[PDB]
Amino acid sequence: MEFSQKLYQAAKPIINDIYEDDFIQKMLLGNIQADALRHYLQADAAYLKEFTNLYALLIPKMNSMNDVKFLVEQIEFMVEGEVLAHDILAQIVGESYEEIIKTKVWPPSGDHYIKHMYFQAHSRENAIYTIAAMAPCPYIYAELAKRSQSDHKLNREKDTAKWFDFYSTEMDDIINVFESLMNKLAESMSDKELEQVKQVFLESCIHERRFFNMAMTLEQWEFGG
Amino acid sequence: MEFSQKLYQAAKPIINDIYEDDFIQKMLLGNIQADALRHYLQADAAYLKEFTNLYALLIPKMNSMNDVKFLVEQIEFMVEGEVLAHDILAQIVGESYEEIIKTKVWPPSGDHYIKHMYFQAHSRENAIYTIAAMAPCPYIYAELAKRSQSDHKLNREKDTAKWFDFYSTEMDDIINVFESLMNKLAESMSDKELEQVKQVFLESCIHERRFFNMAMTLEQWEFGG
Amino acid sequence: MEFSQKLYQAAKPIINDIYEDDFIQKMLLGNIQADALRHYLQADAAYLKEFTNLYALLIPKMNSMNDVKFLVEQIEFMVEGEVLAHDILAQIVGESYEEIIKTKVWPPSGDHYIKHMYFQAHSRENAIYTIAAMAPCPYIYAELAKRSQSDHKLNREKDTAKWFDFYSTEMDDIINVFESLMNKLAESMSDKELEQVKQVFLESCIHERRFFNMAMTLEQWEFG
Amino acid sequence: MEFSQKLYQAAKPIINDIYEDDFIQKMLLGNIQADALRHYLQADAAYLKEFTNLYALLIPKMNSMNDVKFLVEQIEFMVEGEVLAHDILAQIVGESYEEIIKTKVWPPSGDHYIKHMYFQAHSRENAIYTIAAMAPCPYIYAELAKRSQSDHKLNREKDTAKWFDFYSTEMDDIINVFESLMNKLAESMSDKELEQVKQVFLESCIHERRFFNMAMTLEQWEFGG
Repeated sequence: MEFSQKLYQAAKPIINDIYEDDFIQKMLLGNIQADALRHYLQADAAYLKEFTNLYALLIPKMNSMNDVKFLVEQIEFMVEGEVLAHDILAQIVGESYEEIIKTKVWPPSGDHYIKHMYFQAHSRENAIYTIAAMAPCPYIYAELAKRSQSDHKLNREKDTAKWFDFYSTEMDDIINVFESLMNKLAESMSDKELEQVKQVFLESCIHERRFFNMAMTLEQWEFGG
Repeated sequence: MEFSQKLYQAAKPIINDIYEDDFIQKMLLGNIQADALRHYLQADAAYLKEFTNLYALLIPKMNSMNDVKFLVEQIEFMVEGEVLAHDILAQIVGESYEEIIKTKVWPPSGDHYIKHMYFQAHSRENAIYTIAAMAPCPYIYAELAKRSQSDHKLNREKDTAKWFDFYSTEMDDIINVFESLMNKLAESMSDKELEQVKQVFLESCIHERRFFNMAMTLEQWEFGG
Repeated sequence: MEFSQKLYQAAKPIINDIYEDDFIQKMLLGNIQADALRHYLQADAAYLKEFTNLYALLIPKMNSMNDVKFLVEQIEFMVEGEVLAHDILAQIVGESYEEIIKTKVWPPSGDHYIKHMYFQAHSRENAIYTIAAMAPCPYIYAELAKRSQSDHKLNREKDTAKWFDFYSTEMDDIINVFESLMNKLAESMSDKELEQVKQVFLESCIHERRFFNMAMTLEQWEFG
Repeated sequence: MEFSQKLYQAAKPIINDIYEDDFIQKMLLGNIQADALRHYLQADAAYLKEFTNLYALLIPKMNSMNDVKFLVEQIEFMVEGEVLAHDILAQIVGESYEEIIKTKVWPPSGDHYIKHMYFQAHSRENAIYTIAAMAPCPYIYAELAKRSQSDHKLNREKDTAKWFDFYSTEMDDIINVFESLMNKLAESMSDKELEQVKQVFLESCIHERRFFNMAMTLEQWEFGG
């Protein structure tokens, strides 16, 4: 089949394991406590400028200037603020998004996620490796949202369900762009080369699951005992 | 004086030699040949993708987000593809700009300039070294155009003068941005480091002279001995 | 004090947590399972090529040619074997070393360690970060093994105590080298920068603990 | 024919020009003077460390450990000193090597060459780009020195002949290693990629021609006018 779809098939048991894990399950039935959600926000904000830096590192890896335009736009979007799914999470805790992130966290998981992406952008000439590393989302985020709407255990009464509504639609653009690039780039690559890329993708897929478990566990570096 | 003013000071003897070299001189009188203008644009257009790359690499070196927005504009400006001074040089040869750059050339002088800038981007952590490599591009051009306005040898009947009129104004805004970045970053640096930075800036000055001269001499790699 | 001692002082709680984790405690008593030694040997041999690359990447960052002569020797060392601590460990499983490492393993824990190191080699001009990131390795192994020599729990009637005897001694030259380097580089640096270097150091300390813990827990990527 | 021979055959007209240029000719007759020799020795020493760094950066791009054992050996040889050709040259300037290189110079021609090799080392994942950039150096010297043995203008009464006698032999091992690495690595590559590798190699041949020239002309960065 097509390469990006080969990725999606391998990613199934993980999105499955992410869906049945504690973050998603708890978001689903409305019972998720504002402490876990605080950890998730502070970290996302903390790694913000890293994501910005990765798109810019993608630019010299490009060829078509149409793809460069898009990377500018994604860099543009993040600096331009306006995080909608974040204010829905800000609602559930009941404090503003900006006030929560005045404190920041750099947990061992986010650190592991960020350096996985950076290793690809520093060590690997072909863009597909960086791109495969940043792709597992919002692909994962979208697929979770769609499993939500069909699911009858979904709690629609609370403000947890407005999170799922966001990722069902608004992630779908950049998924296609990443899908185009990866599929286009894989045409000339060998089977051995492509197995690496897939591994890059699936490691990132785990990093998402670990990122949610990080939020739930209030994870940090323990240097003091 | 401010650190960047010491840089301008040092640059004067070179900026002078450039002004007195055949390119600008033959640009002043308006007698310059479509030969050299063709070579000039072709080299410059082949290096278009490379300058887009350099503004991208500077982003992860930027600690201030207003600095990042600036670098973003320069990429957008390069993606939009509006080159005013180039369309001016095109009509003098009498072909459209797209026809001329359909053929590209990649001369030694230009190779050395590019590789100099990439060396900073690639191996130097501090954004001051790359910027200092890039700065003598909009400064020198503005300075020559400003000299030509008070010069009685400037032939105002010829269309070559429109080129000068463009560079006496349109470069001013980006210079000051490079000027503020350089001056800001030099504050925390040892005097010896600044001796390196100054060296980097001065080589670029030299490459500008060499680039112009390459167009006059229709320079290229001769591998055929 | 010197900067490197400041690093050693902060590394203490972590080193203690490592000593009281399962790997060292079971290494002391002799009763450590062969599953874990197996995973430890394979994860360590899979990451060998990476450690080669990191010393190599430190060379352009050096100035002195004596520092270079050192980095060269460590790679010349790594080529050859002289894996005597590992030669000892393979006797405990009862398979030969070469037979064990025929299948390499590539655990998430190691992955995070390696990439943390590489990050320094790739993104930081000054060598001190990449050195800070690799320094916990000899220093931690040394300390734990020094501790074992004053510790009555250690079973000298099992072959596992030969591990500690090796690491009580044979790391000491490379620790001094590293110690010189960090101390000399720190002189010219601000307090803020050294706050980052210390953080890089302590993370590898943590990575060291997770490396051990991973052999114990047979850690791997579960894609299925 | 094997890939490296395609390279060797293309290098011929550039090697012939280098042979006919002033440095080698004056080396031949023995009338080359201390000025140019000193400048050659100074530039060469000044770039040692850099050529040393490059071997190191080939390591992470290496597949097997025997290629690494070689690279280590190269760095091991540069650390230990023992420059036989350089001592032959120092005798002619009538001084000691260590005295001559106490003063160092980094001329434009040298700078361009160095930045050419580093560009390959920083931006190109595949080892073949960096090796092809470094391969012309030993190879050219070998070819030059072998040609002198059949040349009756070779002045056997001056120690300049010992300079050729050395390069006629002592470069062969490393040439052969590089030849094996380039052949092996080329097998997996498209013809289009190989055209770029050939371009790097030939660019390095030209740089060799300019390095000798820079020495005869006492080249330096001219910032003063």
